[PDB]
Amino acid sequence: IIKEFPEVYFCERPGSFYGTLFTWKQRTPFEGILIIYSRNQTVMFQCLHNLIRILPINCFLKNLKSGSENFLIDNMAFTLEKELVTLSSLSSAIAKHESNPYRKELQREKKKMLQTNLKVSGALYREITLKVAEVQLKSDFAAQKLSNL
Amino acid sequence: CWFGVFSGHTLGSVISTDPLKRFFSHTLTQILTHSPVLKASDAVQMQREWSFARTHPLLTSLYRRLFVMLSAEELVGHLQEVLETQEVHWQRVLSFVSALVVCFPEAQQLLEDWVARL
Amino acid sequence: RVQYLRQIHANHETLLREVQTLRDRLCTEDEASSCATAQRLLQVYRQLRHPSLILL
Amino acid sequence: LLEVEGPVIDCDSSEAYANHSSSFIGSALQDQASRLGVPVGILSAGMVASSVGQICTAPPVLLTVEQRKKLSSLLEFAQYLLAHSMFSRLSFCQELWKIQSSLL
Repeated sequence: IIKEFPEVYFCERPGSFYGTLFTWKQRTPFEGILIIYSRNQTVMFQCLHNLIRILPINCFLKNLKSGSENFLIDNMAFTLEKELVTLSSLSSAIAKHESNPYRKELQREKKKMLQTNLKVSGALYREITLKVAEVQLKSDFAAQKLSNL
Repeated sequence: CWFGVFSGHTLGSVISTDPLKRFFSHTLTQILTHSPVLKASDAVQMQREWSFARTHPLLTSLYRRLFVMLSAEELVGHLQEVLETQEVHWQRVLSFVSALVVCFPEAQQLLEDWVARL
Repeated sequence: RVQYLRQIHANHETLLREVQTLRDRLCTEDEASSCATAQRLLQVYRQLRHPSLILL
Repeated sequence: LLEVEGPVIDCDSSEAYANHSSSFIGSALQDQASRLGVPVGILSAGMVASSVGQICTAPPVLLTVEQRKKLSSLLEFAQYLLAHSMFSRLSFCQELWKIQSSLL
């Protein structure tokens, strides 16, 4: 182990791997994440051979391009929990703009008051659709990093 | 304050009038049906006391609001079916018709229709 | 019109609270962080992207 | 906290009113949660519900002076926690229903 950064192991086995570098971060001591800095791409195969021999039997390896699947699921959820907040803000800002014989006379007046709220500012809708467009952009980016994985 | 929020100017603005109509209809049935005491068919002299001006102005105001958000012939059909179906609180029904007749645009003739049927 | 925007608002505020419970479950490690969550969110994604942003 | 650690408020985790920095308080919750083996969400929830009980008790339906200011600074921190996904909603709701009386 390197002391200054104990999360880095340097292999000193004097043949083919010498100068390989690995790091092991365990998480739910079932799952964990191995990262192999190797000196060419053969040496990364000879390592994944040597290892998948010495694991238990159902050990389900998988290459990661763009971060561990947990992290991507958060990063996906975040950009949906922002988007769907923004699409609520849309309808709420709209629903502020809509609010902004004797009995027969008052009856008809209050009926006319309730038939007034059929309409919504196109300009405001547009302001909000640009705020939303911005977050759709972030969500769709984070969905392509996931659907590759 | 309860009847104030019930007045559907703040609410009718925001709420689609599919579920809101069901809410008001259930509200009317739950006003009429609940505590069917004074079911005495001898509730004749008590019509004078259930006269519109003697019936509480709060009852009257709530009925006005329930008339605003709904239609007259819907209400008449609904009343015909409820009074045919299930027991009555006569206080609320008689106050209610007393407010109905004066509030809605000439539905004394729509009343006399189902009176003749009954 | 308004009926329109409320239909959209309701269809959104179901998916919002759905995602929120999903995020809490990921907070408490109740289900997992493996998959079917991934395949669930990429189903909510598909649902939104079809008529995304009518611009008027 | 009485069992594992020997004989809880934001004051506990931040250590006697050091600062009010959001990132600093986040790292304090991480440290505490590392010690107890509890997820950070449930610590955040418990501490926030305790501090809500405190605020709402210290003097009726409304609370409309300085209570509101403390409450809004606290909830402004809750939103930071929610965005960084360091907050169980459902653990929070349960820990409020444990109060059920102090609340307005």
